[PDB]
Amino acid sequence: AYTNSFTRGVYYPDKVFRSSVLHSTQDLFLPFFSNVTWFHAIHDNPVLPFNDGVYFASTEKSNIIRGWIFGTTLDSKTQSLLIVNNATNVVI
Amino acid sequence: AWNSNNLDSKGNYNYLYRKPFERDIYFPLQSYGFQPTNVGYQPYRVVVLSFELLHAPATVCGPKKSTNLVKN
Ligand SMILES: *[C@@H]1O[C@H](CO)[C@@H](O[C@@H]2O[C@H](CO)[C@@H](O)[C@H](O)[C@H]2NC(C)=O)[C@H](O)[C@H]1NC(C)=O
Ligand SMILES: *[C@@H]1O[C@H](CO)[C@@H](O)[C@H](O)[C@H]1NC(C)=O
Ligand SMILES: *[C@@H]1O[C@H](CO)[C@@H](O)[C@H](O)[C@H]1NC(C)=O
Repeated sequence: AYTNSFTRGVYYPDKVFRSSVLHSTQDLFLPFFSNVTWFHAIHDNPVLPFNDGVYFASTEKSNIIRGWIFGTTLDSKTQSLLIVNNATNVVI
Repeated sequence: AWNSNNLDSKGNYNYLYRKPFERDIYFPLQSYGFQPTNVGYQPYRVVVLSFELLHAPATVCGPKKSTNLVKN
């Protein structure tokens, strides 16, 4: 399944304050109006590629989505990042 | 970097060798065997200190000491 990303995934490129200015920068961004892939809890979390990087989102209220997993092979034969967001905290 | 023939020679065979800051685990595997008898042949210890001069908060600083702040 797919939908339009519109403007999403703009982020502060560097930790510098600037104001009233049109700063120009070369970096990894989610391209404007690009298709996102969309997924559901009805019997859907296979190993995606990560490419140059991932924008992610969820629309929520249940808070059933509680983390992310990353690497090359994800099978102990390399170190694998686990992120959790349980109860109140990001935990890594 | 500094000579370590006094520590890292016996011989010492543990020193296997093979993008910026790449790490990796026919193949290019080769190793030393350092003996104190080895002079450019001797083991040298190295530390490369790389300094992250990004715009983020500072966290390693030199032995300097602050003044009071002065304004206007
Ligand atoms: C980072 O990971 C990629 C794969 O996730 C590595 O590139 C692949 O390396 C295997 C053998 O290790 C090859 O069979 C593939 O053909 C390679 N793929 C590509 C796209 O080149 C890459 O070497 C890894 N780099 C580091 C520093 O770990
Ligand atoms: C985006 O998704 C639509 C269907 O929702 C498809 O027709 C279109 O080709 C897709 N475009 C890209 C760039 O993935
Ligand atoms: C989240 O999980 C960690 C262990 O993974 C635990 O220490 C912690 O109490 C949990 N709750 C919060 C609010 O972090």
